[PDB]
Amino acid sequence: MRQIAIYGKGGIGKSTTTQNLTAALSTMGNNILLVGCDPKADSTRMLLGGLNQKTVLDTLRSEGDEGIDLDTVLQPGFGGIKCVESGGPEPGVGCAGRGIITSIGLLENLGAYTDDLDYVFYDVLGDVVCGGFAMPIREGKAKEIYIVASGELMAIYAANNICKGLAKFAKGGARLGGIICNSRKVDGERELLEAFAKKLGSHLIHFVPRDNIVQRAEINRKTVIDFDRESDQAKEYLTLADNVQNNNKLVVPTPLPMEELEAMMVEFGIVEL
Amino acid sequence: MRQIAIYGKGGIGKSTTTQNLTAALSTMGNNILLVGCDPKADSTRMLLGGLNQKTVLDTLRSEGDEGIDLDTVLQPGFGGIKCVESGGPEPGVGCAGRGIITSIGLLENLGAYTDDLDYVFYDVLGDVVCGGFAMPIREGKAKEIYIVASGELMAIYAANNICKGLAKFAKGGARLGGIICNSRKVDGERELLEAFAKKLGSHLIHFVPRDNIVQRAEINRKTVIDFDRESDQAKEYLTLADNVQNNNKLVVPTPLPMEELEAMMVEFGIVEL
Ligand code: SF4
Repeated sequence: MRQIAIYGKGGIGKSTTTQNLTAALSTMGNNILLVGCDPKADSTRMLLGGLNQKTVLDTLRSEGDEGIDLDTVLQPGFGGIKCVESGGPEPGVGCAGRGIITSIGLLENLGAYTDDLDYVFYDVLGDVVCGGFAMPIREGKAKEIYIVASGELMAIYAANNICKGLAKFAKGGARLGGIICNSRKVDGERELLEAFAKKLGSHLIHFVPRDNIVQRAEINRKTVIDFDRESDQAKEYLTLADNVQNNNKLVVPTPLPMEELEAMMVEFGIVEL
Repeated sequence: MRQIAIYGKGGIGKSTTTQNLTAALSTMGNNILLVGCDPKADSTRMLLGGLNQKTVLDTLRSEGDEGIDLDTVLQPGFGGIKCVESGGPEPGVGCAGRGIITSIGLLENLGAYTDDLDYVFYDVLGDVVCGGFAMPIREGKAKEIYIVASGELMAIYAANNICKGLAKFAKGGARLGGIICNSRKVDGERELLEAFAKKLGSHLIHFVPRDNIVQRAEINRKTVIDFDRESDQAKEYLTLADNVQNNNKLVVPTPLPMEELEAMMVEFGIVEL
């Protein structure tokens, strides 16, 4: 079973890409488990069709004593992807590290990690690279990490910080699988992300273009692969999925020093002096 | 002395709004302290003109046998605004809340909360409402909270969760000052957010329009007020500033039940069934 996590700054379509990537991968005869570990993102709604599936932690906190049933917290979606949302911390009190480990622990007990699974995906928040949101990596639940980024200053800064945390758990086998660029239609965006990925010791595994059909598919509460299998953007995600599935270039990332990261921002006009 | 924090989902220009708001407030004869508590936001770069000012935590780890000079971590920028960055956690290991605790404490010890300050602003991450990022509220250091949101479901979801933390610590004195809308140029955005704010018991403090002057200012390392004092968008931030400064409606918010928040999305066409 492949054990993948997607990290990245919020607000640039990381959850859209994860759901479209998993949808595309399911059409290749893959059994996929998707666990949302991002308390600001609906990581499964394009695959399930609703809004905000009942989360593991909300179920656990809810009134009553009866034991959780797997069917409560794991719902089948497009392509047969099993969909789970861990849920957020108790507002102002809890910690997402304990919440994420709590959800995974309970999923393990209920048998969600079935022997016929080809992939498990974690969609993890990447806006803070704290010990809590790194627990999927630290505990070896996710060994193969992909970072969604865009040609924006703090999106690349976030990715670099994720790489620092990722590098800290290299001994356990965690690797960077590659950078995924969510096109913000910035000039030279692909060139910049290719250069960033190269300095990390990795590669831009795919460039995901802006296409209005993604907003149309989401308005219809679906992934692009589901909304229009033969569309161009659907072929993009299929390329992305093919590249992930057959990716054999996994590395311990080498995060950029601050002066090199800032220099690259000047070089590609992201900031003008 | 006003003690204000700005929370919100990331990726919708919250920190743009924070830096432009404080800039606009400095033109009104105000002495302001600005503390970045958001590890994916360069919360001071548009007031200082550089990139990633040296953080309190980086200064502490590099500390020598001597102490620490306030000028190392606190730097004056546009309008005379004192600018500080806490710094994120050690990637993958640390808790971001302890970094925020430590930086505020260090600012206290070195006397940065001077008698002539009119405002201190905390630019706080709001993508996870954990115990760590609640610390400016819990610790009594931030008493007047504004939330940046847009007409997107998870942006309003995120604000609703922030309000749950805020209400939980009402006896400590923290209050919701209002919602600020960063317009994503979607239909009925202002109407939806005005309804959201009313259901919380608050109000929409200002509707901030999408405007390419903003991207122009920031690529040139500036706020809009600085980049073009006579700009239209500058006048918008000045109105926001006047609204915040004169705001006398601070409430304990009443967060919306899940079904009521989803209903609001359907009512305003944000979600189509
Ligand atoms: S470790 Fe991370 S998620 Fe947990 S409380 Fe600290 S900042 Fe929040």
